Amino acid sequence: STELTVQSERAFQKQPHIFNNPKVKTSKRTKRWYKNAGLGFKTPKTAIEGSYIDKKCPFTGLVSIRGKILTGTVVSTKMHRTIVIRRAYLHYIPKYNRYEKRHKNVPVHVSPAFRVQVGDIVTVGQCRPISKTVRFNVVKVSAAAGKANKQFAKF
Amino acid sequence: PRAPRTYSKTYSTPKRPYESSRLDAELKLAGEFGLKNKKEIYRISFQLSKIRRAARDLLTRDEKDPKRLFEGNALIRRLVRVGVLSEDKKKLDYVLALKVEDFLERRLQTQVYKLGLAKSVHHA
Amino acid sequence: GISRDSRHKRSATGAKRAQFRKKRKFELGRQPANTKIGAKRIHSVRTRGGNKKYRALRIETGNFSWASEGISKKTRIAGVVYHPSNNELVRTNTLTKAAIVQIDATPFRQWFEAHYGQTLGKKSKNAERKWAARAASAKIESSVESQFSAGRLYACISSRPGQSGRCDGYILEGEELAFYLRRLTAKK
Amino acid sequence: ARGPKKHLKRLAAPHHWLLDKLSGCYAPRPSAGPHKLRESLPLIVFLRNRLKYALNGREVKAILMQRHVKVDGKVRTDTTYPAGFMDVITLDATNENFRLVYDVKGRFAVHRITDEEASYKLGKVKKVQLGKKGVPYVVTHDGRTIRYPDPNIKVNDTVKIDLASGKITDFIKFDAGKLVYVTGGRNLGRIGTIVHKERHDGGFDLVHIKDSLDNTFVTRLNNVFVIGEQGKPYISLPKGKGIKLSIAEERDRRRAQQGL
RNA sequence: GAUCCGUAACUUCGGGAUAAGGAUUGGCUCUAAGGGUCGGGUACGAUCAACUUAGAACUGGUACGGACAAGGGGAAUCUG
RNA sequence: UAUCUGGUUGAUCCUGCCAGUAGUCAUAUGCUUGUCUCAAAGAUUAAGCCAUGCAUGUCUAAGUAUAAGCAAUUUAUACAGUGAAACUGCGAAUGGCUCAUUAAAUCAGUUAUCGUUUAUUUGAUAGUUCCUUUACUACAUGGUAUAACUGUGGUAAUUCUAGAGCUAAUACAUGCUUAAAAUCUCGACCCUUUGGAAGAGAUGUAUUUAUUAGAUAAAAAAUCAAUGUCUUCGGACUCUUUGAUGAUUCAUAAUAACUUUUCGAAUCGCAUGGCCUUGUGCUGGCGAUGGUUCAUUCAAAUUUCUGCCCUAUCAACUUUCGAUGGUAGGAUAGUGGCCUACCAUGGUUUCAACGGGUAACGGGGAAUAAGGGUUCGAUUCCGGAGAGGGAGCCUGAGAAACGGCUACCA
RNA sequence: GCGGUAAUUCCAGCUCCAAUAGCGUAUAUUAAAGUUGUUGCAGUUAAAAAGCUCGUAGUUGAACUUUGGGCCCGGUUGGCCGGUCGGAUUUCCAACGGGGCCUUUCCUUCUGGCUAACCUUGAGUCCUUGUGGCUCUUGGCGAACCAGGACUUUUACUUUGAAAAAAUUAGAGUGUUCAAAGCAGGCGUAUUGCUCGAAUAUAUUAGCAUGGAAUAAUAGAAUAGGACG
RNA sequence: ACCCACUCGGCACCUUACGAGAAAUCAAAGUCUUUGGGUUCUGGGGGGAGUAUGGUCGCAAGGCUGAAACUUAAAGGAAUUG
RNA sequence: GCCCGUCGCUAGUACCGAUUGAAUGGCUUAGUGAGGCCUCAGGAUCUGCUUAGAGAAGGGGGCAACUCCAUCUCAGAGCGGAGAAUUUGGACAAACUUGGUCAUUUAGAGGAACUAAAAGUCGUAACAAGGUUUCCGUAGGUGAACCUGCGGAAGGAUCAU
Ligand SMILES: [Mg+2]
Ligand SMILES: [Mg+2]
Ligand SMILES: [Mg+2]
Ligand SMILES: [Mg+2]
Ligand SMILES: [Mg+2]
Ligand SMILES: [Mg+2]
Ligand SMILES: [Mg+2]
Ligand SMILES: [Mg+2]
Ligand SMILES: [Mg+2]
Ligand SMILES: [Mg+2]
Ligand SMILES: [Mg+2]
Ligand SMILES: [Mg+2]
Ligand SMILES: [Mg+2]
Ligand SMILES: [Mg+2]
Ligand SMILES: [Mg+2]
Ligand SMILES: [Mg+2]
Ligand SMILES: [Mg+2]
Ligand SMILES: [Mg+2]
Ligand SMILES: [Mg+2]
Ligand SMILES: [Mg+2]
Ligand SMILES: [Mg+2]
Ligand SMILES: [Mg+2]
Ligand SMILES: [Mg+2]
Ligand SMILES: [Mg+2]
Ligand SMILES: [Mg+2]
Ligand SMILES: [Mg+2]
Ligand SMILES: [Mg+2]
Ligand SMILES: [Mg+2]
Ligand SMILES: [Mg+2]
Ligand SMILES: [Mg+2]
Ligand SMILES: [Mg+2]
Ligand SMILES: [Mg+2]
Ligand SMILES: [Mg+2]
Ligand SMILES: [Mg+2]
Ligand SMILES: [Mg+2]
Ligand SMILES: [Mg+2]
Ligand SMILES: [Mg+2]
Ligand SMILES: [Mg+2]
Ligand SMILES: [Mg+2]
Ligand SMILES: [Mg+2]
Ligand SMILES: [Mg+2]
Ligand SMILES: [Mg+2]
Ligand SMILES: [Mg+2]
Ligand SMILES: [Mg+2]
Ligand SMILES: [Mg+2]
Ligand SMILES: [Mg+2]
Ligand SMILES: [Mg+2]
Ligand SMILES: [Mg+2]
Ligand SMILES: [Mg+2]
Repeated sequence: STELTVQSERAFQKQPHIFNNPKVKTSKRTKRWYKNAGLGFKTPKTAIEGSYIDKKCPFTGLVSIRGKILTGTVVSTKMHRTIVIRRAYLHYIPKYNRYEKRHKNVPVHVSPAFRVQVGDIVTVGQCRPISKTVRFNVVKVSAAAGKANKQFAKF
Repeated sequence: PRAPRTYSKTYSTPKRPYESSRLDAELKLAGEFGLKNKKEIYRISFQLSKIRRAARDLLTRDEKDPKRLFEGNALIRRLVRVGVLSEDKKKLDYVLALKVEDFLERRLQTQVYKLGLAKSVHHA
Repeated sequence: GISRDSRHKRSATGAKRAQFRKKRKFELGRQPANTKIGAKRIHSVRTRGGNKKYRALRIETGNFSWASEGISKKTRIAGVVYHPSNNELVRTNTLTKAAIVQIDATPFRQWFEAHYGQTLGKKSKNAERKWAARAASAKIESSVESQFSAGRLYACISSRPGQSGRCDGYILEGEELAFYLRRLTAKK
Repeated sequence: ARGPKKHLKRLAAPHHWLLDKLSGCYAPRPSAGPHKLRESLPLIVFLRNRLKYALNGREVKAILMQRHVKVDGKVRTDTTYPAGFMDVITLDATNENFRLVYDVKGRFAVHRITDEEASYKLGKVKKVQLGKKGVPYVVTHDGRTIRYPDPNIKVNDTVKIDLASGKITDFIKFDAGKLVYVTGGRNLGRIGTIVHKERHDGGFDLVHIKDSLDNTFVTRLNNVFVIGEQGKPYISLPKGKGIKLSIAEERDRRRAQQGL
């Protein structure tokens, strides 16, 4: 989430061990570090262009993606820098030889290299435990607005 | 802490307890081959019953199926070996048929008498 | 003892969870070093599988490195002026990581005026060459240089004293120094 | 459960040992060593259940303590010592040598070898890293760590070893069309030359295999062991050469020779 | 006393209720929130004047509505 | 291995249950009981209570022998055979037993550690330790303080022990050491250039911090600040070195320092031999126990995906006193509201949350045979949990241990 | 349902039946039960359609978008023959499957590495009057997958396969004297060893991997804020 | 306005019954052991009993939701003859 | 013939119910708070390092001057280590007292159902136009079945002007 203010915290936010020498005058004023997550996921430009900090970011941060890669549709963006997704699926009951609708909600971190709104399908991938609940990180967006600009005014 | 010693029971018992026809049919078989038990008939019917089951299931499979050919021939060759199954009908549509006496006829009880040596099933 | 398990602590649904098993030695926590300043006192602690940890209480000196200057010195730790986690750490001059301290500057001055032949604030033949080959880049920085007058320098603690028994850090510079300078006066 | 388990119950014992259900409760627990528990063959099984040299387990200690048996060149007094795949077992009395090598059924076979072949072995490098002081090392499947290997040597490449010294005398790259021994899966013991490999970034690379009956099959890369070039192994193969006849074929063969 | 927590049967739904049952309260030293007024072309600046409420340290022979002031409570029967 | 039969009526056809019938790795009980093999067995109720005995100890040529022990022979006047006691080391965290708790827990299949610890086995791995660096540091080897024992004792009573006197180490506590080379900082001087120099100190590994290298998405240029190698003194730099992964601040290395300074053999058994300048000089065979770092193996701890019985006469639940997320810290072996501070208002639910019940440990499986199903699994294997009930902790690689301790309750 | 004075049901004697080293009883569970019904129930009058309509959750939901035709390659059964000393492969035939092409036809895609295959042909030919046949390098196949870049509408279903403890189950082999079992054993020169074994199947939801593109969803381009260059 | 023929959608009757049902009967109660168009609701021998209890609605009367123990071999439906 | 209810006897089951009734089990407020662990102190005794004296020893190498290393022994002094009893403050937290809550049980005068049940007493409600057709809903009333009013149904005793 973020939304500016950058240095807004009590502690000074910085990327660890990335050092910008004040004696040497540079043009970007801050040396920025980033990596490529792997599994062919594009590291979004906003991560490289961005000023944000987020030590929990898969592109700019200290975590790493390994294990399960899952998708789900976004059912809540309320908590700052983290979302909740619903993953539907059909569960097979053999005796009746049919299925039933089931779902799980999976809490997952979202870097502010992404702008997410409710309804977007999103791809996530597994994490070291980030928080009490969140075990996953948002690694790509498969939707955009779900046709928001198509809601516009009278012709 | 030892591996369980496995076991199985060798007989089955008829549901209808009193069936005058089955009873008569049973006694004769005993009175012929010289058996002390209805169980000695019950046992054979159970052995025969599992054989027919195996046979039945094999038949539902497609002809020349790898499992069917392998296991089918084994069943046949086992049955033929002991002398229940005729050499002429080797193809297991007759093992599906068979019947009890074909098994009874092969007991050492009977062979010792059929060959003389006894001149009674009971002396046998 | 202190237990680090999640088996207490209601589930994400909010449900209350029954007690399963008992406190295991391996989910154990321990009490804070709450390490303070002066008169070195260190107590080792026996951790999992041999493996000493050094719990500091009362440290008077640490190893502080000037980053842009590519050196490190051992200096007295004067005090704790700022902490982001808790203010009581500052009130009580408690040493933990990320704490903002004030240290010495006399060791850092000595090396500088020896290395650059300059003397912040306000004869040998070989040395003269070195100093002349140097400077032009002796320009230091405003906010960092004006601090030597005080004979005290702002620095951040980068180590974990209740863990390693070391209190170590780096002189504050640039943007980061700016940040804490603002915080200091805008509350003071 | 409070610490390392020191016992092994029968029926919890790996099946390729071919131990019998009764006549006991426990089975020997393989000691820590060069090979993993479930994939090893303790000396007590080999000197008793395989070679029938001893009757009691107590006699297997008797044989061992006299320094008869030796593994890969050293003496190995451990009763439960975990001897694995590729290892060399040598009786100087009886003048016999052995290399532990798999069946077609996925069992360790009694396999006699020459005197000179018993002076070397093969191992698969499970990793290659950069050690302290900048010295690169390789680690093989039996736990050997060998300093200063060839730079061209990479993971999964098999390696020929001196055994009288820790040195590598040659290596074989993992390439399309190299002879391969399958260790793992239900294809364990088959020998197939490597048709082609599937990548699958993120885990478990598949490896396609064909013996020569011109039969095909697949296992995970981890379970593939390169033993050589097509038709030419670097070690002597056991009879049957990992062809895996069908149940019918075996039945035919076994009943093909009935002649007394 | 006051602040905070917590409060049953029953009921004409208005009550019962300060139900019952609990914690806290000095001194001193700090922090934060809450306002007025004037000039702005057709974001903020400058100045002055008020005890309230919450939070935090320190401190004492564990005391603090320190005198004064200030409801005992609960379950029933008869009866208006 | 796809079967029905008796009972409502005066008779009739239905509906429908009751009864019959057959099996049970299903218990009990009654009567009867000759042979072979096979062999479960205080689960159910009371994870109720326990007399007594036993169930955990352990020595190789190879840590410690002045037994005032035995044996004596056999080279042994330091020791040398055998060996009580005791010290040291290691084990007692395995095994065995039970099924009380436990309902998204455990458990199963499937995952993750780029999120950690690991005695041991196995394979690797250590020339650096002192000091202003000629009158020097024990290295041919530095220090005591204790058991057993001897002797004096206490108590009704225990695997209770006190005072006094001895003596060991692979216990305790100290502490020397070894090649060459190169790179770094200083710099006495001398002389002005384009500048170069004698010799002084620093540099094992580990610890803590900061900085740097660890390229590769296909190719070329100018300039600033430093400053490298080669001069055919305008100048050139030509070949220029690169490990792994899907992915890293990875492995690994370099710079400035840091440390009540980790480790770097004061150990043991067999043999005793070479080699001359005859010093008991200087060398030297096999293998034992150690020892730091890495790997391996035996493990462990957390961990992804999906899957539980009855219940709405449980519809809302979660933040009291963390509920859901953010930042920083603390703590842990380590991730993480695991804890704290600050901030925010989140998290779950008719696709059944939350609550309740379970005469509930989960699983491999068991019984019943047209099929679909139904019912069961305390119990030979696997996993978990416990040791009368709670909590706490010492030892250690590993225990929140109970045939360990401490406290409260019974 | 028997017994109230000739009791085919009681108490016995006699005789008879069923199972038999075993047989009865009690309790539970399963089959019989299509009396829990997915397969597979019943609801006018036997037990059972809410007084009525609206309506969210749930379940369910019309038709239509590459079909048709042509060419090629090589598999496995079965026939009529057998060439051969029980099994063999060619050509003749059907039959049922697999792959790849051209028909206006993305197969993600460029930049090389690779090529197995012919539009090739460079010579001719073992040999049946010759397109029956393959060795054979100099113009001319992409996809068969390597690896680097640049990007990709989402699912369900089905196929094959990897990964998969043993015991139990199904089941092959083997004459524990039989059998339940066990995983043994079987041959000799039985005086100094020879030797076959210790199979196979199931393992279903989920996860992984691969083939398919019917069936059933999902997304797209209408204020053009579209598509390619 | 009325007559005749057609056609949608109505309320109903008549005759049949291929078909269905235990029958009475039924153009649905048919197209069901040759058992699957979609979907909602209820019943599972008779009593006990629409009772006890809790919840909830109501001014009240009462409505909605709604058990068990125990008892019992029948209760019941359609049709035939008396 | 069948058949309904009150009333009366025997036996059994569950219900309501003064006792602000009783018991077990799981959580838990508030108050009290053991113990080990961490921590501020403590210092029985028992030594280290350093400084100086007095009495002897051993020599780096000299004719007198000159001088190092280790080790033992008593007046006295500067700056640290171990360490028992004790003890500050903490987290962890058994347990005790008094309450609350949930679940599973449970006594009770008396009240009031049902059944065994077929019969006994009183009547005749139903079954035939059951002798006032029956039945539903609602309401009021009566020893008991039941009667009566308003509106329904035919399952009526009418498929019909
Ligand atoms: Mg938030
Ligand atoms: Mg503390
Ligand atoms: Mg062992
Ligand atoms: Mg009151
Ligand atoms: Mg106060
Ligand atoms: Mg103000
Ligand atoms: Mg009165
Ligand atoms: Mg009055
Ligand atoms: Mg009757
Ligand atoms: Mg009758
Ligand atoms: Mg009559
Ligand atoms: Mg029955
Ligand atoms: Mg018990
Ligand atoms: Mg038991
Ligand atoms: Mg007990
Ligand atoms: Mg002696
Ligand atoms: Mg155990
Ligand atoms: Mg001492
Ligand atoms: Mg590289
Ligand atoms: Mg000598
Ligand atoms: Mg509701
Ligand atoms: Mg946080
Ligand atoms: Mg809130
Ligand atoms: Mg529910
Ligand atoms: Mg239980
Ligand atoms: Mg179990
Ligand atoms: Mg169960
Ligand atoms: Mg039990
Ligand atoms: Mg308790
Ligand atoms: Mg305990
Ligand atoms: Mg015990
Ligand atoms: Mg124990
Ligand atoms: Mg009579
Ligand atoms: Mg009689
Ligand atoms: Mg029977
Ligand atoms: Mg079906
Ligand atoms: Mg029915
Ligand atoms: Mg009726
Ligand atoms: Mg009805
Ligand atoms: Mg209706
Ligand atoms: Mg409704
Ligand atoms: Mg459709
Ligand atoms: Mg499959
Ligand atoms: Mg008719
Ligand atoms: Mg009382
Ligand atoms: Mg009742
Ligand atoms: Mg009448
Ligand atoms: Mg009358
Ligand atoms: Mg009447």
